[PDB]
Amino acid sequence: KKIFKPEELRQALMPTLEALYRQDPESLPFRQPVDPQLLGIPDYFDIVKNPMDLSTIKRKLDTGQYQEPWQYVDDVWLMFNNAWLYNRKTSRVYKFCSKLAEVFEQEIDPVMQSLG
Ligand SMILES: C[C@H]1Nc2c(cccc2C(=O)NCCCN2CCCc3ccccc32)NC1=O
Repeated sequence: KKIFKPEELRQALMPTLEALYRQDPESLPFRQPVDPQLLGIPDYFDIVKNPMDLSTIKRKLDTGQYQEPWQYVDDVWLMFNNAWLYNRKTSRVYKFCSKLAEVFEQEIDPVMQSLG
């Protein structure tokens, strides 16, 4: 099995995360962990059992928490699935998530080809 070094993963994958941060306004709800009380959505953790956001993913890349590229992809997709689950289809967060998912799919594919 291929062993991926933490810096190899950071070099390959961090640009794909940056591409999501670069989306404005669409990344704005995703740049920090959800704070349900501050945001006035106290039911959030009743619906979303495994929160995830861009800042948490960035920290995981920085601190070598991913052994394999697919673990990174899984966390980005967790973030998207949380948003599509929690938010109504008409909402900004839902539509913004849909755009980030388009951007991410485009960015991640050539990078995954390069890592194999
Ligand atoms: C990921 C999580 N985000 C929110 C949600 C609902 C309300 C506010 C937020 C939220 O992130 N608020 C902080 C950003 C404030 N703000 C910044 C400008 C764009 C924008 C768009 C939609 C909702 C909020 C918003 N739903 C969620 O699933």
